[PDB]
Amino acid sequence: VQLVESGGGLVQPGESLRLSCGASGMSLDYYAIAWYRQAPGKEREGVSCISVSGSSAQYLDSVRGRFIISKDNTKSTAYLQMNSLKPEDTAVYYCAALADCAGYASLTFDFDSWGQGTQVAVSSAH
Amino acid sequence: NNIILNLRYKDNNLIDLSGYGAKVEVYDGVELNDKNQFKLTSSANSKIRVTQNQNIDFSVSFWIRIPKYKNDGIQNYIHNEYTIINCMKNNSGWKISIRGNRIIWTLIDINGKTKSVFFEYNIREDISEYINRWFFVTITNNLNNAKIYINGKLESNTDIKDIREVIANGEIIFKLDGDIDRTQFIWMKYFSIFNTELSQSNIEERYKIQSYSEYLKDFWGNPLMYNKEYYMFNAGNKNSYIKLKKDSPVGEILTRSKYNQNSKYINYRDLYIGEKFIIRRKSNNDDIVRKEDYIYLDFFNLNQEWRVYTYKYFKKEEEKLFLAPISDSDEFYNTIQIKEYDEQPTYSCQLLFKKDEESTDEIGLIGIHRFYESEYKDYFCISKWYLKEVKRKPYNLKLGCNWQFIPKDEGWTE
Repeated sequence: VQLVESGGGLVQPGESLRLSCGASGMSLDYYAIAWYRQAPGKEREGVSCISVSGSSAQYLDSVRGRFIISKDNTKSTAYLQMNSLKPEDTAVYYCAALADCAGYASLTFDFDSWGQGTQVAVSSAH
Repeated sequence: NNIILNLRYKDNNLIDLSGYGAKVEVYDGVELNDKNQFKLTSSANSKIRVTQNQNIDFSVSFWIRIPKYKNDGIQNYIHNEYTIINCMKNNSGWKISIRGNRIIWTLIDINGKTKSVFFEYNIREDISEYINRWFFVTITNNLNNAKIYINGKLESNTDIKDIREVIANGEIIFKLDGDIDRTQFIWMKYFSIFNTELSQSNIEERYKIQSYSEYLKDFWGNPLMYNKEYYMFNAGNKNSYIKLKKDSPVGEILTRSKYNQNSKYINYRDLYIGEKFIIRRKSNNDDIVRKEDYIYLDFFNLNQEWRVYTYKYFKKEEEKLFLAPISDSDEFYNTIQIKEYDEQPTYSCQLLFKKDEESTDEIGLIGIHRFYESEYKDYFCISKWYLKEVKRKPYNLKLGCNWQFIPKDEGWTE
């Protein structure tokens, strides 16, 4: 029973990246998926959360319209599509499987100490 | 009914509902909520001024929540007395204040003579009923005595035949005043004043009335919430907590760590430990958990929300609860109805497993039980035995099926 992040990378402003949140041992048919990001050594923050049904999504105000969260039950993986990436998006991204999106942003997962996560960095060549 | 000041929350403000319309000034530094709670902080603008109408034996009642001492600032806590409520005119009147674990009531007559009466709560208990938890204070004064009541029961009775006429006309200031730390604050709720000496009977009735709610409360005395992290407390096993057993789908019971530093004056058991639980509604409009609600009890296992289950068909009186990922299984029950079997005020609640909402069939209540391996160990459990016990009167506060939820709170640091 593992829930693991991948798909991070290093890119230029404006470019795209697609994070995946893969569930092993269990199925996301009952789970609402949340994404969090933490930059060193800033406050960790809730990024997005998609409902169990997948018809409702929540976004951090600074990523809305750039990021798309989705969930594929048949593959037991959920995605964070990250478009128009900006330097401020540089972070380690972590995911969690929740009963419900309500209250997601203020949950206190100790990602730092046991999190795996996937690294995202945005920097221009100029 | 003998009430001459009744401070209550209306329209994001505090208003005298006594009928005498004292004016009430709530400055910007006073935090207010629609649960009638207000907070006095260290800030200069954290203050409430009320002016009594002059055309008006007396009592003061209110609920208070006093944060825990810091494990760093115990000396300041024990020695630095600070005002919270002051009522002075022509250097006469009354005043409530706090020095550490002591809440004190002082009178000062027209000559400047002084008497006092205090309630001090223990600061060495493993689990305290007072520290950083809402409790009810009532102070009564007549010709000869000043009494303090806590939660409806008499605690102190000082003689004041010496102390005569005192002035209560003056403006009442709610304000932390003394050599306080920056982080010092106080929560207050339902402040009232009476032109009579209340009887033990009146005070106990008021205690029950102001305790009642449709909703359950958390360990601190605040309303119990959905979608909020809680650690779990068992009132039948105070120093025990639940932990998911490594490589087994069960919750083992462990003993709480205690304060582990050098102070002659203080002791407590750690509260922020064991699994982080969370309550989820089973839907059929605020996030408040009400009595008879059907809920899911979950907890966080790394980055996964897991859930508390019971086997549908088990043999004995008691069975270990099943802890596992959220999923539909017709081998397990997952729906919990949260209860309040206690007729008397408590922050405990109980957790009933049922077959379905519409069935009157009861499986059992969540508790803690000893089980035999191959040795003997406590586990997070369901028991059918609780079903009859909770029906007994008076309600048994010490039953293992009494649970309380402890969220992180700024009044308690460990």
